[PDB]
Amino acid sequence: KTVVVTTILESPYVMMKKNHEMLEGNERYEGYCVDLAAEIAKHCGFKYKLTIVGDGKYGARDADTKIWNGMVGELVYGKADIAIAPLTITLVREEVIDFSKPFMSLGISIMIKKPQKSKPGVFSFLDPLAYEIWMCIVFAYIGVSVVLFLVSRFSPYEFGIFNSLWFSLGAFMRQGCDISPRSLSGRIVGGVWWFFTLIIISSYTANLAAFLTVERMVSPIESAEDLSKQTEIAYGTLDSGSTKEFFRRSKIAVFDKMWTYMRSAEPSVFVRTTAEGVARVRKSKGKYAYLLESTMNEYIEQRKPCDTMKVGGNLDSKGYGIATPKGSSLGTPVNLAVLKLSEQGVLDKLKNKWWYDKGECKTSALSLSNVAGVFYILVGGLGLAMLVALIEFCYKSR
Amino acid sequence: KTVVVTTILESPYVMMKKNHEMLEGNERYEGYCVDLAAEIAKHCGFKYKLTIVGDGKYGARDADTKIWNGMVGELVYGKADIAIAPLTITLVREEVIDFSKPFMSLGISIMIKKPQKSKPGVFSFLDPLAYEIWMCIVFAYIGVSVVLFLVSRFSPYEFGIFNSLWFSLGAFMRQGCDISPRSLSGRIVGGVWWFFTLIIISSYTANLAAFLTVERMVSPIESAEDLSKQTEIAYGTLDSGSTKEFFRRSKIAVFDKMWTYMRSAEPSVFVRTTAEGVARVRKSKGKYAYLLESTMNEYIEQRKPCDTMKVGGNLDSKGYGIATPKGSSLGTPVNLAVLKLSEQGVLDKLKNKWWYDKGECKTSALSLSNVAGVFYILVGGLGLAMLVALIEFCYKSR
Amino acid sequence: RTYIVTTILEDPYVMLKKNANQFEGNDRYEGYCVELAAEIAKHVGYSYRLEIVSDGKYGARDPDTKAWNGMVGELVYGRADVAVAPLTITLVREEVIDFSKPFMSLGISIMIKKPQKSKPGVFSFLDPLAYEIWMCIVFAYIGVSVVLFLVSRFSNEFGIFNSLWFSLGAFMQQGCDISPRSLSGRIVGGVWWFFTLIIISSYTANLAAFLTVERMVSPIESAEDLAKQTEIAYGTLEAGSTKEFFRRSKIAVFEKMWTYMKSAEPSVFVRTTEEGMIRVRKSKGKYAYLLESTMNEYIEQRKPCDTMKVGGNLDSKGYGIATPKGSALRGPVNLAVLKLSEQGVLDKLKSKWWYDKGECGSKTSALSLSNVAGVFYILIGGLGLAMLVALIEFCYKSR
Amino acid sequence: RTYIVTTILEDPYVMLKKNANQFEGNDRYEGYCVELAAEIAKHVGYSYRLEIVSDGKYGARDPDTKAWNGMVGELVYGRADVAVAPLTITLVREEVIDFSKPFMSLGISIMIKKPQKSKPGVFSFLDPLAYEIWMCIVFAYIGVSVVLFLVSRFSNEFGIFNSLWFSLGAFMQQGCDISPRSLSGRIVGGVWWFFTLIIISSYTANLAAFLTVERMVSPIESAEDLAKQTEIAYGTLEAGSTKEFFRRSKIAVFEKMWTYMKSAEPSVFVRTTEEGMIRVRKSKGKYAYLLESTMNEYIEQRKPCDTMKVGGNLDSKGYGIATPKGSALRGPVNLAVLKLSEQGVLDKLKSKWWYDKGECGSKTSALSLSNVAGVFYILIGGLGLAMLVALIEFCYKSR
Amino acid sequence: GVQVLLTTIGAFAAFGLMTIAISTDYWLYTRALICNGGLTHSGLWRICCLEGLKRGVCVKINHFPEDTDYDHDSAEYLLRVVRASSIFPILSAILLLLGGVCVAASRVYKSKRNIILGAGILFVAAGLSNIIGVIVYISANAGKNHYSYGWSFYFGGLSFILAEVIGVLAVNIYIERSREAH
Amino acid sequence: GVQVLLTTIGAFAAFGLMTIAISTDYWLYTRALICNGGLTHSGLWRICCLEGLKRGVCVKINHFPEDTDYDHDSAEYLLRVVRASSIFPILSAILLLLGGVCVAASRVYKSKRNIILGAGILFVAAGLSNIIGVIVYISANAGKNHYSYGWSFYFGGLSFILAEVIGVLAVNIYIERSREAH
Ligand SMILES: O=C1Cc2cc(-c3c(-c4ccc(F)cc4)nn4c(N5CCC(O)CC5)nccc34)ccc2N1
Ligand SMILES: O=C1Cc2cc(-c3c(-c4ccc(F)cc4)nn4c(N5CCC(O)CC5)nccc34)ccc2N1
Ligand SMILES: N[C@@H](CCC(=O)O)C(=O)O
Ligand SMILES: N[C@@H](CCC(=O)O)C(=O)O
Repeated sequence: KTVVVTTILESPYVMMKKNHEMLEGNERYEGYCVDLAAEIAKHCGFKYKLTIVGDGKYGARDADTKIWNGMVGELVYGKADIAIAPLTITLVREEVIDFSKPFMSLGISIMIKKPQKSKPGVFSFLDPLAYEIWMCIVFAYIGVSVVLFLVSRFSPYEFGIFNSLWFSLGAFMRQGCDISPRSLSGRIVGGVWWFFTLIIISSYTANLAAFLTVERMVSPIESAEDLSKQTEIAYGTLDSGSTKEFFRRSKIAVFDKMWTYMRSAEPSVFVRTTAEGVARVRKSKGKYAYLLESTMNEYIEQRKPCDTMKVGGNLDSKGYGIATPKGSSLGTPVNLAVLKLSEQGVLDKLKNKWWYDKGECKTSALSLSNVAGVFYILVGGLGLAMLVALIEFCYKSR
Repeated sequence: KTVVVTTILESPYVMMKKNHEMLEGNERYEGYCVDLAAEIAKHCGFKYKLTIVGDGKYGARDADTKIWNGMVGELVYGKADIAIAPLTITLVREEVIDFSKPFMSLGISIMIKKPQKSKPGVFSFLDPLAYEIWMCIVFAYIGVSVVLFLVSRFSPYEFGIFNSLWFSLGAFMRQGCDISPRSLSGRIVGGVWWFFTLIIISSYTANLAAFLTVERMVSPIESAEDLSKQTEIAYGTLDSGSTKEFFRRSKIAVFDKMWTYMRSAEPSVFVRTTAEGVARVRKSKGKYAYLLESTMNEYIEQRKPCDTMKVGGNLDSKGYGIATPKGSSLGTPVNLAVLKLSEQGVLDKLKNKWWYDKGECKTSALSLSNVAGVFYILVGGLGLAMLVALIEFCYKSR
Repeated sequence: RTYIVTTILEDPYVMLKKNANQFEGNDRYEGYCVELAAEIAKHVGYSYRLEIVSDGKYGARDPDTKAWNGMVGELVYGRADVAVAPLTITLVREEVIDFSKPFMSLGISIMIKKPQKSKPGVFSFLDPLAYEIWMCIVFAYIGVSVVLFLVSRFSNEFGIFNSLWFSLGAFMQQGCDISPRSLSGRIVGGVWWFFTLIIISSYTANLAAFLTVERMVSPIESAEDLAKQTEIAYGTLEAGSTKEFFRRSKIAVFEKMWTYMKSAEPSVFVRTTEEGMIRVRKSKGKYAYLLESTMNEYIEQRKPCDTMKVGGNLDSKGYGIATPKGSALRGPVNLAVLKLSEQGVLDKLKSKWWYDKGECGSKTSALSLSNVAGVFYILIGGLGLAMLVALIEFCYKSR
Repeated sequence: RTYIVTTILEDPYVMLKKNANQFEGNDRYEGYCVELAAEIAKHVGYSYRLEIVSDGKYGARDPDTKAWNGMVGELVYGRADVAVAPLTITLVREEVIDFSKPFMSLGISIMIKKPQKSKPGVFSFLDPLAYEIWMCIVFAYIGVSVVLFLVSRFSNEFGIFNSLWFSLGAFMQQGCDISPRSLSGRIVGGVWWFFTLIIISSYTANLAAFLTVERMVSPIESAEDLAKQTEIAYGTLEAGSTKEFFRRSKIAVFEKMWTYMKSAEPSVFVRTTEEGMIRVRKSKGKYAYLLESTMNEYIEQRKPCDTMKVGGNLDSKGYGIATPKGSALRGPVNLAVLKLSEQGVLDKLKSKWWYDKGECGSKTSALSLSNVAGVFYILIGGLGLAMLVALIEFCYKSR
Repeated sequence: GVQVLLTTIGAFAAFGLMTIAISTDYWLYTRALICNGGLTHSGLWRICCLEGLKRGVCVKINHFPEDTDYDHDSAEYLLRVVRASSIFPILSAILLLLGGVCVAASRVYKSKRNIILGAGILFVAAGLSNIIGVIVYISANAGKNHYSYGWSFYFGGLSFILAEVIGVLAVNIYIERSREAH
Repeated sequence: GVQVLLTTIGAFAAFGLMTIAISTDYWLYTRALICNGGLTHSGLWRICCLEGLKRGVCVKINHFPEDTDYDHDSAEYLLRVVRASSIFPILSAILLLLGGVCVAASRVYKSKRNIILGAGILFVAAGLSNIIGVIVYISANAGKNHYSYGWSFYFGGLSFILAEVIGVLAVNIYIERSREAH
């Protein structure tokens, strides 16, 4: 009468209750898949006993023995009858067992250690303007000085090249120099330069607070290609899973390169459990990456300690699918149950409850580290000035 | 078997459905009171027929005939048995009928026409600083000029009083004058004045966008006392209601003055219906005010056209209370039903559905009207300067 | 033996080739589903004859007659042996036909006509002030310069030209080579200084407000956003899975949406997706079509690409390949589909038919040279004018 | 015949007078309910003897024994004939005792310990920059002035004193009476100008950010805010109507709150309101007491008034005067209560006992002289120093 | 000599421009709900519709009420009074007339050199009044749909520019005369 | 004469102050999780705890790793190298020493007047290096709990101030000598 239900403790899908030592029956298990199996048995009416797999593996086949492990081996070999689990659909497993319509969608993704926030760097004061603007500003400064020079030499009413550059520079920094033009042609240039400076400096000053205090989080890898290029950084997957099989059976160049690396990368990058990879990433100073389904990353990044992050997008798109052995009478009703739950919106509510409901993760005065680059520039200019003065002194003395 | 239910069409408590010509039975009425009566009859189990009062009045007594009108007269004289209505509790009505525990709280309040938004006024540029700051600024300008004057006369290394004022003024506006101090004592004053100007002008410029574009809505009346003081503005109440009785039976000076005004204010400020007062306020160019319960104002201000507003606070606090005739067997259970609904939270849900769910109610370039006052000041200064020049010309010519 | 293939004419899944009249047969059609069926047949090893659903409706059931219309109607009643079209998967259809594993995902999505972008011009630095203010500033500058010249001269270096220079430098806060010594000139200077201070402070503050603001506000931005409002009417496609989804919903928001849609005058329901697309495109912001995310994205990508998707997908579901109940083709088809998903084929097809066309390519970010190029143009104009005036003065001095 | 009056010692409804030991009887007590009962007796025409509830618990039922404790216990079992205390009205109590019409309103409210105000000092205008920046600015000013003097002098008006003046005026953007003519001096000047520009722009921008920001963020700001977090524990008063309200709730949020409270280690439930008040006051922001709005407001008003109310009242209810079921006193009491409410009496009493004490009196708004007084003090200091130095120079010149 | 004649013709041209703009009614080109809103070419006194039911019929304006008739003596009523009276543009025209008259009278009495000085002062004051008038005109119209300005607007502006130029020239003439006096 | 002696004593005082501050270890007064955080008086080289389990025992610092040991050659590693080496304060001390030496040697060879000029240049460069050193010291410590600065900090600051003053005086001496030369 009771149905043999297979599962694994892959949180938040299946996880034991606190102080479960005093818990007995199916009540000792809480999670998303336990709930799901509850409603499936309700709609179909059967009874179920929640059972874990001793091997603790999702499932795979051994290319030499042609034997099935984990849930797939259990269902094919008769040890059970159904798997309301986070089992992943794939071609190979369908050849031997009958899946349902997926109850949640996913994709492969990459897990890395969260880098320390990049404190804003020296020369941060150039950020609010694009480098092209700075280049055009320099060109305009040169051009204005040259035009003033030519105008005041050819048609005067003194403005050499040096003093013209000085005047333009002073005008740009809102400091008035001792000399001012006396000719209409020079005064027009002065006026337009003044207007230009007003506009540019106002624009620069407007958006300057943001670019000084913002810390940007940047990862060394921004996609899978960036990962394949970097050989020092190590990446691995669960030993027996749709991920390893997908990499092994792939035909794209990138994934084939990854597979060669993994098959040759000693020590074995492969782990035996998801939490093992979680700890390895959390305990490798950012020297390790883990490939896994996106749902687990979403759960983890939404849960403390929040010391890791998801990078990039999903390499492939798939879905978790309930499974049943070939020829079972349960297979037909489970599909309809899944569709009914999807239409009712139950699955979305469960997702929100077990993922979003578990979420666990300002004007500051400027720090001297924020504006130290301008001090460095200042002191460098002073040293340059003293050096130039010494050089002029020597030249004059000769 | 069926219960005689009395109500009135005071939205949103009771209001007919759209296209009710094809509606029959109790279904033609929708609102808050209809729902409430539904759950009350459910908990009590009885049956009800929703009936309106021909007189269309909540209830009151005639001081000469000692006769009861509206709902109170109906229930006392046997024409009905219950009133699931927006009826207001009061001493007088309790003497003759039995109320329940209030199912919603309220208070008297004042309704006025929404004034046109006050466009920001001339001299709006002084707003970001308190007038005390401006006075201290003027005093400091005077003091700095005087100190510079004394220092440069007594201990010089020319800075008269006039030129000293000119220098200080130029420093305040970020314009450098031709002359600069040459003595240490004068230069200290210059430095502190410069720092003062930097700080003050930066503070003023920081928060200047807000005070130029903000339109402030201000009412001629800000409370009941301000209403009593103003006799030109007319205020009235519903003719037969707890509001008129409360004003009539009051003993406070303010309310007694109001009662004298209403009893003498010709034409009769009193209306016959709430919508009548709504229209009168909406059709009097802000020359009329209406006194009514706060729930109706909250409903109206939350509903289009949104051409009116609530002003001040609630003069008195009361609650709407179901009523039943003396000695009725329904009176005991209706109290329990009300308490059960309050505990369950149904009443809050109904309130939100019928009040909040019905709610029906940016960087802009500066307009010349925003900064016209400074233009006026400029032109006035120019005229003053020309006048002063003419005066000096005449004095010199003599 | 050829296998009938019922489909539907909805871009980009199936489309008519340019110069379709000249072409005939399967070679006339082209779209995602076409390549999908080609690959499926290649992996299975059969041949197929395309065919369209005459009604043009995806499929549904008449509650009175209890019959099936559309592609599902053709498949149930033996007309067509396969349905490679974007058939959304639901409980009702799965009872009578054998769906395959989904080959694409989607959700209920809201479309709106693209609002005015309000793109910023080169002279975007004048926006913080009205052009009226700028021109009245110029006129006040002239007036004050003239008044200064006047008060200073008639019984000094404060001629008209130097007065204009002084007032300009004062406005720009670049100092003055000369300053008034008289009382009247000093009054004029102080007043001009006050005016300059106020005006420049206003410009800077308003500019900071401008650059720290973007027009990201959405008209609805939520499903209940559609429900609350009434000026804009939202409806679906008749005979489309979303209509049933709303009809059988058990939520407050969906119940209200279904009530509004079923009691909408005029009929919000449209005959075809293009009908609703045009309705929103020509509704002056009065229609809010509800459809599938795939079509919404494709349309928001195709020129004029004057439509936008708003909010998050209400629910999640996917298309699927269908066969008649009891058909022998159900088995391998699933397998084939999976092959494709694991081979990247479907991803490549999606990218090709949704992104390669690329009609239009549409926190604090640095300023782009476009925002501030007008001042550069002004500078160049001033430099040229200065050279011209230098030439004129040279000629005058020579003569 | 005197009428027993059971009450409870909770300020400000009932309190013990200063020097209570010397006093005795009703004259020893003082509080809102005292005046309320006095007025009720005056309007009814009887005399009353005060008395306290020994247990000190408001009232509740033991689910096993099915007995009543507290003031309700005293009233049901004939101990006391009246209960003028703040008895919250509920369905369970109204079955056995005759409540009167409410004389005050309230709701479930959340208390928190008042966070640090971070009051702004007179020298609040230096806040946008670290003191480190200011002092390093001073040191850089000295260094650049010295370098300028040096480069200019050793083979000019650029002495050390004039160099300091020039660099100061450059930093303040007030111009210079003199400017460098040499290459080295001009390099120094340009670099100092760059530094000044960057630093002043940063100061102004950060100051604008400061003045357009206030610390209004609340730790929870909602009922579900308490549920989500776990560092702060929320509990109620045992034998208090709020405990039953949570116990019998049918909402998700209230169900979760009740689950947490009933399974809270250590016991969140407190023996008395002062217990929870002290728990929050000495929890270092670890306790979130749930109580009635009246007590929360009174406490947030009384010194130290270091506690704040957060969020809106979860539900609405009111106190009420109670009598035994079948008592003859029920009739007139209601009437009396209504009289008071219509006579403004209860409003006056509420205002007196909640506002007159006034221990502590705690969109864009103009700046107050307090924000910027430090610069005025600096100005006065500089003026005095200038006068002193003038005197010193006068003496030196004389000698 | 030539300079005085240029002064006089400029003064009369400015007076004509300003009088035209005052009398003319093509200042503003906006849509209003005053004609069966619809395109309308307004003015300083009367608002005249076009491309509508009237297609040429037009009337004066109720500047003080504006259909509101509220908030009396509140610093906005004064603006309304000034706008309706249009006292400032009229003052500008009067000052231009008097200045031209003084310039012409200068030819009669060359000894009294202060006449042209008074004329220049009048021209400058006319410019100030003109700019105030346009400021109040623009500020009142705020009481947002598309709008645009007509050629009477620019006629008033040209009047202002000419007034400034003429003031400069008259002051220069006074300087020259006093210098010749020595 | 007096001025040269004041120069020399100021130079030696500045050198002593700077050397003390470098060798001393009472720069910063902060809490850290390095002693069984707890109050700690740190320094340029070694961090020494107080009022703790050690109550006087203390050790050097791992400036380059900081227990992170990541992001090499990224413009932050250079700051760490500079902070650890403390090359700039040491350079300031060296320059002060050499300047004092040149000043003293001036008394030996009064003919060569450029010696004091070199000394003043060295003092100014010492000031520049000192301010750079304090800047990098403060910038590195960022890598927020309470903190405070000790008397070695102000000793370095006083060294800088004296260096500036001495540079001024030496330059003045050079001016006087060259003027006397004529
Ligand atoms: O009696 C009057 C009327 C008047 C109008 C003006 C004027 C002018 C103007 C006038 C004459 C010219 F030859 C050139 C320009 N342009 N202008 C503007 N703007 C320019 C174009 C507009 O579309 C947008 C902003 N805003 C406000 C006023 C204004 C100046 C003085 C006077 N005195
Ligand atoms: O080798 C060194 C070390 C050093 C330190 C400094 C200094 C001084 C200082 C030094 C000596 C004095 F006589 C007076 C002041 N104060 N100061 C500050 N602040 C003042 C008080 C602090 O609590 C908050 C902000 N921030 C950063 C640096 C700094 C200047 C030069 C040098 N050169
Ligand atoms: N449930 C997945 C897990 C694989 C993985 O985590 O990579 C599977 O059966 O393959
Ligand atoms: N229901 C209220 C209405 C009175 C009013 O609106 O003023 C009553 O019975 O008095």
